[PDB]
Amino acid sequence: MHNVLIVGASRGIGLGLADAFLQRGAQVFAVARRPQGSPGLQALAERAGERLQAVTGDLNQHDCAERIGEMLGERRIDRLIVNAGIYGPQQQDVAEIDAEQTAQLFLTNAIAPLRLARALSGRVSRGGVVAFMSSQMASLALGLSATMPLYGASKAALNSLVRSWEGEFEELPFSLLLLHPGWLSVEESAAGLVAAVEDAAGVNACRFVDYRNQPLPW
Amino acid sequence: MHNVLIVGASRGIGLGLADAFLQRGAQVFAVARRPQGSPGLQALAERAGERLQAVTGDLNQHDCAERIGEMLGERRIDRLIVNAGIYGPQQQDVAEIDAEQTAQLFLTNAIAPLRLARALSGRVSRGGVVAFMSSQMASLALGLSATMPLYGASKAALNSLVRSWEGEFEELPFSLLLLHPGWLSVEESAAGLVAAVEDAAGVNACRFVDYRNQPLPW
Ligand code: NA
Ligand code: NA
Repeated sequence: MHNVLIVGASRGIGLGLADAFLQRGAQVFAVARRPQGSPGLQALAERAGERLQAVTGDLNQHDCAERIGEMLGERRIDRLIVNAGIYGPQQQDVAEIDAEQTAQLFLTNAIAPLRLARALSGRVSRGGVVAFMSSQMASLALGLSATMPLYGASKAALNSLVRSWEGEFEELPFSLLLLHPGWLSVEESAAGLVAAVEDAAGVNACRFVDYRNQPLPW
Repeated sequence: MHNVLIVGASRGIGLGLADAFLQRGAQVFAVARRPQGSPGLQALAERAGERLQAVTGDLNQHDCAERIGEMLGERRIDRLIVNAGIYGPQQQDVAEIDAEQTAQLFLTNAIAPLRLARALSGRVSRGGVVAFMSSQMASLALGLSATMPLYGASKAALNSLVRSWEGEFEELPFSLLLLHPGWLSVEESAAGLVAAVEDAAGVNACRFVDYRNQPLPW
């Protein structure tokens, strides 16, 4: 029984990831801003009982790792998954975006995910996996982000920070994944990403992969 | 006689680029926050006479394209070079950076450069070149940004936005360059980048290159 921490597990792929890991026999620690006000998560929690724990926690708060920390207690994290991404302004227009919006977009999509993962890094199992929800829109080589440039740039920044983190170690103590979930049901996506996550266990590599475990170019 | 616009031309590579293009026989329009308080630019201006025009202009202001616009008049831009770039916080620490700092770093290094270039795009000659000062630190493949992750991420975001812009056209109307200046004197770097810029003229390609016109991987 591996311990899996999902930050952003209230709805969508996050909730799907929690279900997919539960089905693989993991102990799952689900973090969300308002866990009680997600009917999906609550119902998932009440099926399988103690094996899914809901935790209040906002990635954007500076006390987030501490709240997760005291809650975990002594147990180590085998799989850490940071799923907290926003689109940015609807218009995705560089001419219209203000400072507040810029701060929010890059804090939420890039900076805060690294802040959390670094704070918890000491508690992740050696040969475990730390994975971040990214996007194919982050890929410079693919250059597919014309219709949502600000979103794609926020995710390129995420990818950059994660590659930079890998650059700090002589050898990685765990794997660093950047995940493209696809756009395809939530269940198909989640099942695939879990497979991709589990494939990286014990390899201690930095990879950018989709829900099929295919390498995306940077 | 080609018209060359350099945004950020008071000091460093910017000033070097202005000199390098002047020596190749161009009409050069230099923009800077404080043109009068740069002894280099003033002395460069006085040597070339009318062939170098200094203009007050801050890339981060929303009226910047308008000020450049009225000043150019009807003249088309053959080469547009956006030379902006700040380091970000000294500590380069995701755990310490606030909203103000985040806004400033991504506005300055990524968003404002695209805002300006897009606003002036209509006035760039077809088969001309729009170039942005980037960094080898933007390269995910090279992964050299461990010691300055926020800087590198800001530049990866720049690269992303430029690739996204390329993605809007069926075929590019001009070249989109991302330049690594290579830290080597200002004159050697500037001469090389000018060669790289001029090599892209008439090709209408998106390229990430250094001062030797060598491709950097994304
Ligand atoms: Na926003
Ligand atoms: Na420095």
